[PDB]
Amino acid sequence: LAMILYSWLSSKLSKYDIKSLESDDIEIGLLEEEVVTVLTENIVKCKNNILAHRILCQYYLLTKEYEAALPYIKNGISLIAYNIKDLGVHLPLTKREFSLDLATVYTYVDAPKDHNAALKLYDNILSGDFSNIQAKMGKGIIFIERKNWKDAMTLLTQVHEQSPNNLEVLSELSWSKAHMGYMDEALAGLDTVIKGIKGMDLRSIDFRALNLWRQAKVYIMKHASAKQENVKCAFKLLIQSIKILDTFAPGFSTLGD
Repeated sequence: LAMILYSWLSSKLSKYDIKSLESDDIEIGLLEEEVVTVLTENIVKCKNNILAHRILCQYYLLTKEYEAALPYIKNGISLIAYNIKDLGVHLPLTKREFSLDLATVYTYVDAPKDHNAALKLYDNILSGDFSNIQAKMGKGIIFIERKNWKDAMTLLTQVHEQSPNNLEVLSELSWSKAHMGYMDEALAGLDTVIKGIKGMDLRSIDFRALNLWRQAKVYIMKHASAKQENVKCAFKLLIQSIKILDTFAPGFSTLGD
């Protein structure tokens, strides 16, 4: 457990200052790819430990490896319910976090399947916090999925007001705004949302393409309401999308539309 917690404290995701904490010029350091391996090796030795599970789940979720998180969370909750029965220990905040994590996994894992449960869960924990962003963004995405924009917008605005740092929310909001009928703001929001990414990561490119495609869709929604021009702009954005991703069907579909 020591090794696990220290490993996390040393981790890049972690908000702690490892240099200050202990206070060709290659720093005698712990490799990030070693953090995870430490976690994995040592949690197997710490199995039946609550904290280790929590922390591992957090790490895996922070890296968008949701599929890996689900079992560690599921098991994690089991510990809490088992640990309370004999020891009589209570850790409410932890349980609430775990459940939250489960909700997110249910939100992303397979697209629409476990959303309905995620919602019940989000509400279940939201009842306490009310202000919570991570949950409202969840509900947001769920509602964006369910073509239920009137709520998606209102939630997404409130979570966006907390963090213009995050582009996912800004894009999802812009989308929720476009579908609502404030198309210009959406179109503009996406434009920031495209440049702001500035990544070539495998997970970044398709997202650039995604927003590129979204902008186009909205650009057609602009054509919904005599001008012949903007559709042509949509065509350009799509062409870009197809050009960048090369495996991006919706680009070809829309460009086909």
